Amino acid sequence: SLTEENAKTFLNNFNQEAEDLSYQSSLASWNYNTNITEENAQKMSEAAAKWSAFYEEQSKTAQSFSLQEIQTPIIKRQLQALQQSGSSALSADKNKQLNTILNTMSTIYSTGKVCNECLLLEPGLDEIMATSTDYNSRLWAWEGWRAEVGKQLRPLYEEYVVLKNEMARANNYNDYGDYWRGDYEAEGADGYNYNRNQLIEDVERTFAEIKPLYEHLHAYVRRKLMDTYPSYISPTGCLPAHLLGDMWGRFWTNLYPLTVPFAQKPNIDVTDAMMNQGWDAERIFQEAEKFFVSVGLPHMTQGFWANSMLTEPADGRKVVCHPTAWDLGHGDFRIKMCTKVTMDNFLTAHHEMGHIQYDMAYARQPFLLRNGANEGFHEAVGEIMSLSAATPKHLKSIGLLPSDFQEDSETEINFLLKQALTIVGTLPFTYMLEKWRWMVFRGEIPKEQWMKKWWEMKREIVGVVEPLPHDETYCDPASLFHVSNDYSFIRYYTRTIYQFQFQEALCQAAKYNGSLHKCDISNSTEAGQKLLKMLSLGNSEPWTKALENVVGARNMDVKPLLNYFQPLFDWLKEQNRNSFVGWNTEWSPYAD
Amino acid sequence: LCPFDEVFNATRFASVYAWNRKRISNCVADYSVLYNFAPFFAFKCYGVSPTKLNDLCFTNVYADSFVIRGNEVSQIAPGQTGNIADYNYKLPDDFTGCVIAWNSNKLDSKVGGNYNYLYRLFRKSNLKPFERDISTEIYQAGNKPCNGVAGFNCYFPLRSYGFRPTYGVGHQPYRVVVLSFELLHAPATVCGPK
Ligand SMILES: *[C@@H]1O[C@H](CO)[C@@H](O[C@@H]2O[C@H](CO)[C@@H](O)[C@H](O)[C@H]2NC(C)=O)[C@H](O)[C@H]1NC(C)=O
Ligand SMILES: *[C@@H]1O[C@H](CO)[C@@H](O)[C@H](O)[C@H]1NC(C)=O
Ligand SMILES: *[C@@H]1O[C@H](CO)[C@@H](O)[C@H](O)[C@H]1NC(C)=O
Ligand SMILES: [Zn+2]
Repeated sequence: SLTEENAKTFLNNFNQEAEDLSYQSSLASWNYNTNITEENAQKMSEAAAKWSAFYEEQSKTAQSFSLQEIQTPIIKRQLQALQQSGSSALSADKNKQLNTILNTMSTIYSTGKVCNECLLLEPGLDEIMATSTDYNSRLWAWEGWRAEVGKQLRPLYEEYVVLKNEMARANNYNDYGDYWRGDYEAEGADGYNYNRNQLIEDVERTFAEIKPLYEHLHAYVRRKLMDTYPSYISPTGCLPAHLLGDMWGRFWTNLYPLTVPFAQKPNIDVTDAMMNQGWDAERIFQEAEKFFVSVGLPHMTQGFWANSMLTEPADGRKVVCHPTAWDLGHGDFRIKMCTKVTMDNFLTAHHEMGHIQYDMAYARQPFLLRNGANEGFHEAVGEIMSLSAATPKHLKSIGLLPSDFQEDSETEINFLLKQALTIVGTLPFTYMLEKWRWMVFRGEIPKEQWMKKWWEMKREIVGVVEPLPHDETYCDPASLFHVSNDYSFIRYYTRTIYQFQFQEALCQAAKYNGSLHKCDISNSTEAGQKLLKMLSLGNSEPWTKALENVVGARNMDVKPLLNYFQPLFDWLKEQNRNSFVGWNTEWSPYAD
Repeated sequence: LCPFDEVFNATRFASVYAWNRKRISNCVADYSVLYNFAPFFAFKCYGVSPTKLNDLCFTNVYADSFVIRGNEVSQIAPGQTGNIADYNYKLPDDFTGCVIAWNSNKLDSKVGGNYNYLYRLFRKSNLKPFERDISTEIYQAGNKPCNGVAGFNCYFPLRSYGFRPTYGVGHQPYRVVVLSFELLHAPATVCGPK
């Protein structure tokens, strides 16, 4: 007669129907991705529409069971994971307006072009911003892009912000930022309870420890770019936005040829060594499976080698040609990847297989709990595998590097620098963008000071100065893919923290004596059973307990990150002696 | 010869709730024919030994066949509980017999979906040893009196299996036969070979 058993029966029925409906939707999506045709796309759209209708109907039906009466913790968590409506809280007119605005912004971003050559975003602009080193050749493209796309998305984004705030207030939230920070909200005991507002106090706190390392890296990059840009870089100033190897500056990996510690000793590439031995895609996947089994993880399913498309099809099928790990359900785990015999694809195969091993762990949990702890956890389990499989010690065990090779100091320094140009350089930009979006959604930044505050934060957090003045008529934040299209961006910072946390926790458990970046979890069954303790929980427990089961801490920790680049930190501190670490927020390339 | 071939090498097996029961009496029971039906996922005999089965004689040998999922094969055992051996087919505690189970993905899986096999998920109370329930009445979950329609607090008890070849190893169709031996005071007419 109690509502607890009724809610349990309702959840059982919902899971029983979802394990079939979502499975059919995933199967339709996979069939569409295999051979992109007009009929498969229609089938996928119909399946997705049916699944969304069923989910919203069940959510409207599940809101009649308040969580105060539910005593069982897992049942309450399953009911909470379903009662969340989302965009359905708004009326029909507001929902249609928001959908039309989102589609228009996506179409403008996808069909954007910059001409005074006449190219588009991905074909010509990306290659120019990545490879070209001329000042004007990058400045004109950057200015044209952030003047066309920004001014075309600003009036739509102004209404998009208001519509998202209304949608958030309709879902018992306050702003869109608080709604996006709801994924990190945990519930449990007195020590396993996390709040949304507590996250803002931590993301900043975690940024203070990575500030000296980022300042040293920025000073080193500036000193190395002073050569190629003599009359465009100040000794005590910031760096232009169009001289960061990217249109926005998210990844500084394109600056490796210009910022290299030792050019006389290039990085280690096993492409030719893999081609000489006659390997292929199936060999790479078998080696990845052996690596994942050596650490003490469950074995791959038989369907993974039959139903999954590991190599590019020669039958004329048009695939999107990008790595993806699909979990259709009922024990169906596949990988769709444009796999080749290259080294980057070799590492991506181990990266994507980590997501599969994660999906094969929480399969025993109910359907409403078959997901990672948070948005920064699922992508953190596969990333640590590449960090352990891309070490010079693991390559010699498999047979890619001969036994006569020895680890050199200059090569390790170059590798650490190349990894910091991609992992450390993306944290300040992400933090600044997330803080800006939070303060804009929260109404703290007036709509007449968006660009001013954006470029002011570009100088204090990331240390980037604009080469030309941009008033409030533009919208440069909206020029990013994650900002234009509705998507979260704080997940990358949490992922970057959690990957180093997991790496340290799994390397200290195997009693390894050496550098953190040279760890090797192979031939260590204790490092797999300890990681499986968290992978088998998924979303049935708060993320604090899942993090404590691995590293012991119940919050983010930046100390493992500083220990990963400690030799690189010391090298940068020793090389940046004859310079000023930092940047003044007054220099401007456009000003005389 | 007892018709053991028509039980294991049948053409179409029944559902789990409507488990097909066959009585075996007045025939020589060759317990060596059970083998040869592929590597079996399970050949677990309770209370008896699989070797000395030809050294005894029982009065009646009831054969109960049904198709279930792969993760639910362990639930067909005395004492264990779950979702199959609670409302569909429950085994006695003091069960002296043999449970055989083998995969049948090649025969009982369709690309579009084999929705012919049903299973009972909701019921008022658990079943008794060797009890069958074939009712299709709406499960009255809440106090709201259901009127034959489905919806809130009124769910259908019989659900369908989405058997497809694309499944893994735990959700493929698995055929399970249960041979239960009876030793009543009646004279034994089912002996082994000679
Ligand atoms: C190219 O795409 C078409 C989709 O129209 C595929 O045709 C389907 O193939 C699957 C698997 O055999 C089945 O659903 C049907 O045979 C086809 N469906 C329809 C609606 O016609 C075709 O197989 C793809 N090409 C290749 C080489 O796989
Ligand atoms: C790891 O184990 C494999 C086989 O178990 C063995 O061939 C290899 O030499 C081992 N590596 C180390 C470093 O012990
Ligand atoms: C089952 O019957 C078929 C057809 O009668 C036959 O081909 C097959 O060999 C039989 N199985 C066994 C194990 O004998
Ligand atoms: Zn990815």
